[PDB]
Parts: sequence; structure tokens; C-alpha cells
Amino acid sequence: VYSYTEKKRIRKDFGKRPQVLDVPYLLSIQLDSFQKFIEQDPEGQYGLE
Amino acid sequence: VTEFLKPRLVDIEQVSSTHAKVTLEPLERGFGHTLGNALRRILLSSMPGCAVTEVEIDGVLHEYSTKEGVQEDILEILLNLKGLAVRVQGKDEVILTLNKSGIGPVTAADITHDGDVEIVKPQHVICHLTDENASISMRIKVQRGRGYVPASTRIHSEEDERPIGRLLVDACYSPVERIAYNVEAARVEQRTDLDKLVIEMETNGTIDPEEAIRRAATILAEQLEAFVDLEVL
Amino acid sequence: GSVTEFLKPRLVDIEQVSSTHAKVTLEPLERGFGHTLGNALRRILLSSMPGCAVTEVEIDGVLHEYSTKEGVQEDILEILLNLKGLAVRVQGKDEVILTLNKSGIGPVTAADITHDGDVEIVKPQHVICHLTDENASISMRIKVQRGRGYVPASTRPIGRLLVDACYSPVERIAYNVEAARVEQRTDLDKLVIEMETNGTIDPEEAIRRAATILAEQLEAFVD
Amino acid sequence: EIKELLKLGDLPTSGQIRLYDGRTGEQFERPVTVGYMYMLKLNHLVDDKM
Amino acid sequence: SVITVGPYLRLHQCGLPKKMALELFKPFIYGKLELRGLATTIKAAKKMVEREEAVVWDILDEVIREHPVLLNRAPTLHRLGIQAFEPVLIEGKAIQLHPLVCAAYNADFDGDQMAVHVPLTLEAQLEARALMMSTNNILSPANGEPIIVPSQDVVLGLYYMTRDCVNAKGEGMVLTGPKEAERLYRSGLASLHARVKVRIT
Amino acid sequence: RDVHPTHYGRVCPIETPEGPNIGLINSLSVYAQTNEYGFLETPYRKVTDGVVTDEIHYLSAIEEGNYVIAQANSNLDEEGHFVEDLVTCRSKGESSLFSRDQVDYMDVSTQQVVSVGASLIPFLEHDDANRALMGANMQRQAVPTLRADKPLVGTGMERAVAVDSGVTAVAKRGGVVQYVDASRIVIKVNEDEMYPGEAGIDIYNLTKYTRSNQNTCINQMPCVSLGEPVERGDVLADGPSTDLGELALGQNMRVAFMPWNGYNFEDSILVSERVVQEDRFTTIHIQELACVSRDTKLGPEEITADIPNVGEAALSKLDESGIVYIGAEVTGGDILVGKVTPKGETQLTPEEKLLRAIFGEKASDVKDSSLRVPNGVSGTVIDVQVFTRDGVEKDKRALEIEEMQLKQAKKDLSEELQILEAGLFSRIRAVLVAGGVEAEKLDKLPRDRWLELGLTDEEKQNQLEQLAEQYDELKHEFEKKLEAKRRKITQGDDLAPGVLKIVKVYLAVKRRIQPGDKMAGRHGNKGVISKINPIEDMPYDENGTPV
Amino acid sequence: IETPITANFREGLNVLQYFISTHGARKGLADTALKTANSGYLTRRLVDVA
Amino acid sequence: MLNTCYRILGLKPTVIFADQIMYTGFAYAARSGASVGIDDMVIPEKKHEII
Ligand SMILES: [Mg+2]
Repeated sequence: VYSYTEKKRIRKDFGKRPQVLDVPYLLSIQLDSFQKFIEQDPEGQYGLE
Repeated sequence: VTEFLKPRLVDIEQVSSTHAKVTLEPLERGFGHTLGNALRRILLSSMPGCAVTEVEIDGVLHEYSTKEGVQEDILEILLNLKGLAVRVQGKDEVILTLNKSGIGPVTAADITHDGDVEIVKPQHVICHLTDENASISMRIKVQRGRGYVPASTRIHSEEDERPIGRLLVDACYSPVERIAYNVEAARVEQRTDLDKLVIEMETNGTIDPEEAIRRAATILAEQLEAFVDLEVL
Repeated sequence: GSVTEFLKPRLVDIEQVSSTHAKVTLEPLERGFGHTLGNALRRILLSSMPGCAVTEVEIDGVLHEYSTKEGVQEDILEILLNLKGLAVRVQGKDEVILTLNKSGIGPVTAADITHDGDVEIVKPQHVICHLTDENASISMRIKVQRGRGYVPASTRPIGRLLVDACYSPVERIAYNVEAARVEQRTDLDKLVIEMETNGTIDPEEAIRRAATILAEQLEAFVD
Repeated sequence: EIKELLKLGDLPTSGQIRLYDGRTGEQFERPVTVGYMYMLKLNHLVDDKM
Repeated sequence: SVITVGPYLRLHQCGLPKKMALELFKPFIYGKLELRGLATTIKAAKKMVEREEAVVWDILDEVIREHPVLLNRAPTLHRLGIQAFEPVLIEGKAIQLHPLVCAAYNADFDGDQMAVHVPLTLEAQLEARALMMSTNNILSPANGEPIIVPSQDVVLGLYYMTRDCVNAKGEGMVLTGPKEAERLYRSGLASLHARVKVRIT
Repeated sequence: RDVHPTHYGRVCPIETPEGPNIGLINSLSVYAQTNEYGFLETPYRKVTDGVVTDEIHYLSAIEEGNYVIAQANSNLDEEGHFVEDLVTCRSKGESSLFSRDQVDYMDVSTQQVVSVGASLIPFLEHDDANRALMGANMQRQAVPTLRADKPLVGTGMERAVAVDSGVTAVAKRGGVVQYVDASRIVIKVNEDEMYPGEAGIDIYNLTKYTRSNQNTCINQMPCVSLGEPVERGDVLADGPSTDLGELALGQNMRVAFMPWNGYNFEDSILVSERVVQEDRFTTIHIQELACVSRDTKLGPEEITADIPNVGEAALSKLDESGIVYIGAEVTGGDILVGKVTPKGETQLTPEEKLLRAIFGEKASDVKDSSLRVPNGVSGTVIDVQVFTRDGVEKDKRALEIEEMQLKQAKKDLSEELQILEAGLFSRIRAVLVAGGVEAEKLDKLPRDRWLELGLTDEEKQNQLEQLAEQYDELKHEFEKKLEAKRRKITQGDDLAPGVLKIVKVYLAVKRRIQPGDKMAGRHGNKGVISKINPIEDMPYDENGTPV
Repeated sequence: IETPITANFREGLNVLQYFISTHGARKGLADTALKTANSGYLTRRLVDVA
Repeated sequence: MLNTCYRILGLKPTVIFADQIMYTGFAYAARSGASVGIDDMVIPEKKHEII
């Protein structure tokens, strides 16, 4: 099934290997590091505390 | 035996509104390609077209702005307006006014009907109005030229373009898009080795096919006549 | 300006190398028109342009396609190669035939052919072959033929022998498009026609007939 | 799969068609490979370099 | 600037844009516009070439005519990395440059940039013509091998021309010169590879 | 500098900038996560007894060094078992060919070695590694063109890279599009995805024609139309170099491989003129020019349009307040901002004394330091931002711009309050069609009492009052945030010490393509284009189409 | 490496054969990176000795 | 050949020769149409047997 953005122009795919994992959200490194940094960490583990 | 058979054109299969297919029947040997590539280069090079040049939208300073109540940016409206094929019928330059209010698309049929300006396809969308009390007004300046004339070489002496609210579009006064000649055998009775050049042009709608071939052969023969009287040095 | 005025040639300046090798550089052409003029003229002159040359030659002794005549150091193949470049100019007679009966000592040139009033062998010093210093004979019924282009012998019974035919008087045409320049208009062509013929006609008249053919093909479409 | 795609359209399976010349109209010998490469444009623009 | 090919050049020539060549040859154009009477001072001769009149483009074609310029690539290794060329004016922004000399410069047209230079003084315009001109440097200084060898496209074209197949058109016909060979091939009557008895001289 | 047998799945081996730092500026692989401690771990799906169970375990480097990991190109027989009886794999750095029961893990996907940049080259595995490296390094310098097209040969990671950057506008709660302008999108939220407090109308304001760091045109145009249902995560507005939420860095062109008359000799590239007629590569560049007005010890540099020793030909384009008009087509050398600067002790040489006595001209105590356009750039002035230190008097231009910005912000808050009121009374009407339904009586009394209408003893009666106190909260919020925005606009600025007003003028150049410009494919097939060939000279196939 | 890479560039490479034949490229590119830095200094010395 | 011309004839009819070589080699690779397609890499049939 397809979303309504994919019923516009569905790109023909030659992938033969059945995929298992999605591509993860590509900006996890920078966002997760700065979320560890500025955070009220209740124990003294991460960032400012 | 040695004189020649001269080509005369035969039926013009107007197979679509834009398409065409002309045929030049009793051609001699080897002049098929000689006239075919000549006419392809001439037709594709230099024909009189009637593209647009200046659009003066009502409340618009520059093309890099948007307009409120319309869906395309102004630059996309200009890129839609460049491809507006229009055949001016009486004069050289002309000014077309477009006024449209309320939701819906704006095809080129909403351009104010002049007598001597015939929009060839009224389906050609221009901009998409997207609101109820939203309107547009522009003076499309259409003039007749030849060959690709960009806006950079257009501004020579500024031409008194003191209104800043007038946008300048690049011009493409050239009705043709593809020519593809094709030689074959000409089945006249008392002759074997003749050709029959089948030119299959694809205009945008402004130019007539017979007038395209007529201007092409005319401009070739008029470039030619520095030779038929040689005038040695 | 309008849409019907065009940059026309103004300075054709035909400088020639002394008999038959012009170089007609002409300019300014509109951008791209140099190539269409040059290619149209090149294919018209090279392919189909009327004139006369030699098609078949029978020898008195040799009936074979490639064999030995006695007294000549040149083979019959070499004699036909020399006969292909025989620049014949014919008047209103369409198909005339010639004879070359000469027994002698040295070379046989084009001066010792028979003479008709309508036949102009424009290079009398055109040697054909060389006889030995003997009573060796050579006599051929060489036939010229008025034609329109180049007809090789592969396209075409006594046994006569068949020459290649090159009726068109050109031998080498080569246009060359280079950039001209008007004081404001940037990109213009400058067609440099280079043309050498076989001397039966000057390169002025060759270019004039190439113009006349191309213009008279367009008589049905121009105004 | 590319050959079957080229046979789904009317194209020749080699991907190689007979280009003709521009200025003469004599056909090119040895027919050439035409297709649709996705070309880019980099910002080593000559007006920023000159 | 950036460089391009322009393979119509003769090998002592190079393409110079009308904007670099107007800039470099500035004091020569002042010295000529004073000479023609078109500007009696330098404060007028400056504002003439400032707005780039129609007559400052005819002066430039004079002051450029036999004045060599000095093209040079950035990793200058050997003495063939600086050569001289009589420039030819281009409506462009790039430096057109003969294909046979990119072997010497080790220049590719993938965005490699070359710098230009003006020999001002009268000795230097002769130094660049007698010693650094491109038609003078045809052998490498490192060894007697030639340096202006045909590189990659011309040689493939020359390979394709100088071949024979076993059965092409016109195989076996005899030919009365290297010019009937051109007339046969341009009329499409024989292929470019056909074993043919010609007469050469 | 070297690649390692541990880089596989963590660091891309073909994305590093060549030059002095090769392999010091490595790029992270696609699926490559990061540990608790920080060593790069990568997912692997565990082979059980004989089948590839999808328990995707992230394995770090030292833990990778023990097991026997299969390859992504190991055929599976639709149950999980490997097709062969011995399947290639890699144990400890070195590969092998182990028995199919011996293995311990299988790779996740074929992409997990390469980065996100090099996951966009179609037929990567056919290229050499050097040209793949140059393709990956050159694909991130592509200028976003006038109208970006598509990859006709894509990789599927187009959409994930386009969505997962911040360049487009993706919908947050799916719903029906209510109104799309050229710069804003108003989504009306679907019912179940709407939180019951607010009356959800998401307003996405796009970014229009602002500059990048590299002076390109970062610009967002809407892709959806009015009345179109979109879902969550759906892309509404293409960013720069995007098309329908796919990455479109360049434009795909009909190409041919043949040597054409030497004009494409080493890496040079012919381009037909019909390319530049179609404006396929006409990128827009937006530069920013600035003009500070310091406080020199001779006195303040003023800003006015009375500049000495310049004629009317340049002063036509400025207004009376010394700044240029928005929309003015400026070019090389024209005055943008006329800045007079004071000076003293002139002591003129007698040639200029004689000159000013010949023409009757006065000496000028103010020198001219006007911000003029640099030489060569000819753009269109699209924006003037006037800053002022507090206490300095704004001129007519800055007062005009502050009036315009205040009217825009007041209209913005009125638009949010009014269209939020439209959605508010739409949900109030949706409350008012159940349990005390007044099909015309609700339409009889006006919207003063729609959120105070009598219903049954349900949650909807104190949901009319909930949307009522929502609307009265908005009623005070509009005025308070209006005064906030008004005092935030009309306040002074925090400039440097000594500078009075800073005038930024944003040119916008629409650069064409020309001989000299560098183009490239996706595979290291770069080359500066070399001739804008016309349409006739470019070769044509037997149907008419010039390549 | 014992087990060689046995696919041409027409047939394409798998993941492992492409990973194996990438040390050979990152070794060659770093070679030309450091090679120019040495060869500049060599001819710098050679000019001043002569 | 462009060295024996330099040795036999001299400098000037070698500098005029290298331009004509380039002008001919470009013009006859233009008409050559010499492309490269994917069928031009003939993978050998005994490759599978050898492997
Ligand atoms: Mg390079």
C-alpha cells in the first residue's frame, strides 16, 4: 500500500534483496548528543549535571 | 538527361495542430539530403516567432518575490509565460492584458481577446489562483523576433525601463521544435532514380508549415545570390 | 530590427593559385549559415555537377581486363589510371569517340590524339604511357561520355575495357568555416571555400554553376 | 532487466542508435550510445574564477 | 581563469576573453587612445575604457595583435609549464587553449586553472617570441622525445582512419591520386577502410 | 589514512575528501549507530540454528571480531535458511567460505557499508573505487537549479535523504489541505489525529528566497494543492534541489558518447543551445552587501543621498533616504547606499584648485564612501534590512520598513487568531451537532454564543466552554503577543560599539551557464563545458531530436 | 588476499569484493597525496644545489 | 612520424604538420561516431569454466 504522496509518482524499484531494517533517522548523532548535553539528568551521568 | 527535375512541393499532411508533414515530390538524385539538411538547419535556425518579453504584474516589484493569493511564485509564472505560444497577426509588438479573480487555474484563455492576437492553445495553464478574493493583472508584452534573445543582451540602453515593476523574460522566438527529413523513392513513371524528401516538422502552432518551408527556401536563396552574380573581389 | 533582413556576404575575395586552385573566403554569414552553404555547395559540386569524361576504352591488342601490351612499361591498368584524368572538354555533341593510333619511340601524350572540332583536350602535355624505342604500336578507341557526376566502373562484351568515370570537373572541394566578427555582432561564420578543378573550367565558373543549380532547385518555393 | 525494459519500449536492446551528423546530415558510421545521464552542475562557476 | 579546448587554434595561439584582455592591456589602451586623439588626457581615456565604448574594442584588437601573453599552470614543474601564445580574442570567460599543448602543461579540462601574464617591455615581447613561444618548444628538455604528441582523441581518429577491413565498399578499385580518395569517400562511394591501389608521389 | 577490516558497516570506505586529509575526514555509514560508550556499532540480524531471524542486534567493533557474519548477497529460501549449503562470510577480518550452519549473523542490507552520500550513485559496484570516491565528493557540491527535476535513474535513498534533512516541510498531523499560497500552507487536521484541546489547523510558513551560506537561493515551494488529503510524514513543500520529496541535485539530459570535432577533447563537454533556452541549469545566487555607518572621530558618517562628485545617473536609483529601491535592477558600479563621510584639512593641490575654479565647483568637506555594487555582479535588489542603534533617529526608509514589518506581524497574529477562530467555531459546530442539536438556531445566534450554547449534560457542554475559554485565552494572547512583537520590532538594536546603522542590501543574481562552467555526472565524469553548440550542429537521431 | 575478486566491472561487484578492492584505492590516493609533498621538496633541493 | 618530419624537414613544416594532424584526427573521429556501449565488453565464455 502507498501513501498519498506515493500515489503521485511511484518510483519503480529493482531491489531484489528483501529489506528488513528501515534506514534510521540520519541525524541521530548530533541531536542525541546535544539532547544528552542540555538535559536535567537526575543522576550525575550526562552533560551539565 | 542533364537538365534536371525541379522539386515542387506536394501535399501538406497537417497531422496534428502542432505536427506537420510536408513532401517535395520530384527530387533529383542526391539533392534529397542536400536540400534536407539545408532545410533542417535553416528551419531550426531562424524563423519568425512571436514570443513574449515583458510582463508587468500589478503589485509585483521583482520576480524573486511571491504574490499573496497565488500558488506559484512569480518566477514560476514567468517560466509558464515563456512557453506561451502566441501568433500575432497584424503588427510587430503587442501588449496582452490578463485579468482574473477567484479560485481555479488560470489558463491562457483568460487573456483578453484581441483581434490580431490568436492564442493557439487555450489549455496552457499560467498560474493557479488559490483564494476567493484574490486577483491578478499583468500586461504581457509580445513582440516578433528571431532566435534566442536572452534578457541580458536585451538591455542595451535600459530602453527607459524606469518602472521597476516590469519584469523581463528571456525570449525564444522560434516556433519549430524538431525537423526530421526523410528521403525515399519517387514513383514517377519514366524514371527510376528519383527522391522525394519528406520533411516532418513539429512547430508550436504559430507558424504555418508551408510558410515555414517558404521562408526557409527564400532565406536560403537570398543568402545564395552573392554567388550567382559572383562579383569576384 | 525586423525578422527578414540577414547578414549577407559582402567580400567574396577569390584568391587563386595561378590556374585552377581558388580559395573563395567569404564573410560574414549568419551564425550557422556557413555550414549549410559550405555543405550544400560541397555536395552539389562533388556529387552531381555536369561535365564530360572518359568511360570505356578498348585496346587494339589487349582484350583482357589486366594483361600486358608489348612496348609499354606501364600496364593496361596504369594506362587506364592515366586515362581517367584526361580532361576532355566537349561541345554540343553528346557522345563522341576518339582514336589514339601512334607508333613511336618515347611517350605518348594527349597531343597525339585525333582531332575533332568539338573536342578540347585541355592538357596537351598529359602523358598517358610510354612506348619503347621500337616499331611498337598502340591504338585505342577511347570514348568520352557526357555525364553528371562520378560513376565508378563497379556499377556497370567485346572485350572492351571500362574506365571509372568522373564527369564532374571538380577534384577537391573543402569548405572551412571560421569565426568572423562584425563590430557588435559576436558570432558569425566566415566560409572559406577551397576548390581545385581539373582545369576544364575555372573555379569561378564552377562556383557559379554550383550556385545556379542550387538556386534553380528552389525556383518553385521562392517568391 | 535493462534489455527487457528496452524491449518494452521500441528501443534497440544495445542502447545504441544511429546518430546523424549536425552540419552535414551524413549518418555517423558505427552507431553511438545515447541515453539519459543525470548531469549535475557544480559551483566552480567561471565568473567566480575569472 | 578556467580553461577549455577550442581546437580550431593554430598552435601558437590561445583564447583570451574580452574582459581579461581589456583589463590586462589597460595602459596600452590608454597609450593608444591618447595616440588616436580619441582622448587627449588619461582622465578621459580611463572613462572611455570604463564604459567600454565601441571604439575601445578596435583599439584592443590593435594592441593585442602581435603581443604574446604568457599562459602558465599552477604546479609549474618544468620549463614547458610557462609558454607564450599570441592571443586571440574570445567572447567568453575562459581561456581557450590548443589541445596539443595540454600534454606539456599536464593540463586537463576538469576545472584546472591557468594564469596569464603580460610581457610589457620590448625585450620581453621578444623573449617570449624567441624562447618561450609554443612553436619553439616541441622537444622536451629532459630527453630528445617530442612533447606535442597527439594525445587521446586525435590519435583514436587517426587509428580509425588508417585501417582496412576485409570487405568494404570499393575494394579493389584503382585510384589516380590521394584526391580521388577524398572524392570517393566524401561522396560515400567507398569506405574509409578499403584496400585500394592508389598512385602516390 | 588507510582503510581497515573493521570499517565495514561503520565508516564509509569511499567517502573521504582527497587531498591533504585523505581518510581523516571519514563519513559515517548509513545504518552505523553509536554505542553507549561511543565506538561505532552496526546492526546485524541474528542467524539462529539455520534461519535468519530478524532480531536486529547492533554489534560494536570488538564484538564483531568474534563471530562469523554472512553477506547481504546470500540467497534466502523464503523461510530463512540459506539457499546454499556453504555460504560466504567473514570471520575475523579475513573472509572465508564457511558451512551454512557455522555462521552466526547476517548483514542487514546492502547499503550498510557505504555512507548516505555514496548511497545515491546508481550502479555503484560497476564504478572503480576512485571514480566512486570522486562522484561521492562531487555530488555534494551541486547547485540547486531553477527548477529541479528528478533522477530518472535513482537509488531509493533519494526520498529518505530529502525527508530526513530540514530543507522540506513535512506534515506533522495528517489532514485535508485547507489553503495553499505560494508561501504558506494551512492543513486542517483530521479528527482522530487531533488533540481535543486545540482546534487543529497546522500552519506551515515556507521559506522564500533567502540565501544559503554559499549564496544560493534556499527556497521552498509548495507541492500540494488545495483540497488534497495529506497524511502524517507526507511532504508538503519541496525545499531546494528537491522534487516531490525526492532529492534532485541536477537535471537529467539526453546525452551521447562520441568525440565531436575536438570540442570535447580531454574532459570538455559540448552543450546544446536548447539546454540554455530551456533554462535547465540557471541557478540563482543571492549575495548580501552591507554598509556600516560608524562614528568616526571627525564625526558620524551620514547616510543621505546628497553625495558629492556623483551625478544624477547613479542617484536615480536611491530614494531620498540614501538607500536603493527594492526591486531596482542594479549592476556593476551603481550606488546602493550613499554614505557621506566627513574629513578635514584638505589642502588641495593647485591643479584641483584651478579645476574647481574653472568649473566654479566647491570643495567637499564630506568624502564619499558609498556602498556600491562590486564589479561584475549585476543582480536585482530584493531586500533591504536597516538596523539602527537605539537613540539614533530612523529615516524615512527605516520608518517605512518598520511600518511594513509591524503591519506584517499584526496581520500575522490576526491571521493566526482568525483562521484559528475559523477552526475553533468549526469544532464548536461539530460539538453543536450532537445532544442539543440546533441545526439553524446555532446559525441563528452569532458566534458570540456558539461556544455558550445550551446542550445536554455531557462533556460537549463543557467543551463548548472549553473552546470558549480557549478563544478568550486567544483573545488576550493576541493582544499581549501583539504588543510583544511590536516592542520587539520597534526597539533599538544590539550593534557593535561605535556603529550607528547597518544597511544590508540583498542582491539576487540569476546566473546562466556558459563556456567555463564545470559540470559533472554522478560517477566522477566531470568536465568544464566548452561550447554552447546550437541546435542544428548537435547530432540528431533519425527521429529529429538533437542530443 | 587469498580469495581474489573474480568479477569484472561489467558483471558488477558484490559488497565484499567491493570492500576488498578499496584498500587498493585508499592506498593509492594517499600515495599521490604524500608523493607530491615529497617531490616538491626534492626539486627544491635539486634547484638550489645546481 | 612527427619526429622524422622534424628531423628530415625541419621545424616549420613540422609545426604546420602537427596542426594538420590534429585537424584531421578530430574531424575523422567526429565521423567515426566511435562510441562505447555495454556490449563492447565481450566477457569471455571460458571465464566460467576457468573459474
Ligand atoms: Mg585536471
